[PDB]
Amino acid sequence: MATPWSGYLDDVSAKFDTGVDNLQTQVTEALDKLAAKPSDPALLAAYQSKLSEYNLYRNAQSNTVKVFKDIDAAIIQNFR
Amino acid sequence: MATPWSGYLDDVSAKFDTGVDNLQTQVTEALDKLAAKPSDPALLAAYQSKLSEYNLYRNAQSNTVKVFKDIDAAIIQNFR
Amino acid sequence: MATPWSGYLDDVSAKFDTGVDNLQTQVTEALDKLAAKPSDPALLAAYQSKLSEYNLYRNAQSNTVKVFKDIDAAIIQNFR
Amino acid sequence: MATPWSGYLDDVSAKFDTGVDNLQTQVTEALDKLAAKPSDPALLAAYQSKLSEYNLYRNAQSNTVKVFKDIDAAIIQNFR
Repeated sequence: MATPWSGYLDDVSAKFDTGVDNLQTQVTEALDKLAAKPSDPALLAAYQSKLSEYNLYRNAQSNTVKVFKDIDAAIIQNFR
Repeated sequence: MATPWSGYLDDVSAKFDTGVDNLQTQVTEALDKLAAKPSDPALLAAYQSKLSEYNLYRNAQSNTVKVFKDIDAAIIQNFR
Repeated sequence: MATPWSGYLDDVSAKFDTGVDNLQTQVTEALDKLAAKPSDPALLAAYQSKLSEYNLYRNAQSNTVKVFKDIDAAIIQNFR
Repeated sequence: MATPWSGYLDDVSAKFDTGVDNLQTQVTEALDKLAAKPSDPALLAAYQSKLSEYNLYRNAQSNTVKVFKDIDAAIIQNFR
C-alpha cells in the first residue's frame, strides 16, 4: 500500500489545487480565444476575473508558506 | 458526483449570466437586422436599449471584481 | 492560406459595409444628377432619404466603437 | 534540432502578435494615406478604430506582464 504525504503546508497547497483544478484549463482556453480577438467585451472581462483567480492561487499559497516557515524557524532555533 | 465551483466573486458573475442568457442572442439578432436596414427609428431605439443592457452587465462584472479584490488584497497582505 | 481578421468591433464595421456596399455608388450617382439640375422634387426627396442612410452608417459605426471602447477600457485598467 | 523558448509571459506576448501580425502594416498604410489627405471622415473613423486595436496590443501585454511579475516576485522572495 502507498502512504500519502502528510504535511500541514502541503495540505494547504493541495486544497487550492483541487479548487482551481479545472480552472487552469479554463485560463488557457480563454487566453487562446483572446489571441485571435483584439478587443473583446466578453473574452477580456471573462479573462479578467479568471486571471485574478489564478493570481490568488499563487499569492495565497506563497502567503501560507511564508507565515508557517517563519514561526516554524523560530521553534527549530529553540531546539539546541 | 461532480463538485461545483463555490465562490463569492464567481457567483456574482454567473448570476448576471442567467439574466442575460437569451439576451446575448437578442443582441446579435438585432445587430444583423440593422446591418441590412438603411434607417429605422424602431430598430434604433431597440438596439440602443439592448446595447447598454450589455454595457451594464459587463461593467458590473469588472466592478464587483474590482471592489471585492481591493478589500480582499488588504486582508491577504495582512496575513504575514 | 490567409487568415481573416477576427474582431468584434471590426465585424460591426464590415456588417454595415455589406449593407451599403452598392449604396455608396448610389449616393454619388444621385449627387451628380442633382448638380446638373436646378430644382427637382423627385431627386430632392431621393437624395434626402439616401443622405440620412449614409448618416446612419457613419453614426452607427462611431456609436459601436465608442460604447464598446469605453467599457473595454475599464476592463483593461483592471489588469494591473 | 532547435529548441523553442518556452515561457508563459513570452507566450502571452507572441499570442497577441499572431493576431495583429498584419495589423502593423495596416496601421502604416492608413498613416501614409492620412498624411496624403487634408481631411477624410472615412479614414478618420478607420484610423481611430485601428489605433484602438494597437492600444489593445500594447496595453493587455504590459498589463499581464505587470500582474504576473508581482505575484512571481513574492514567490522568489520566499526562497531564502
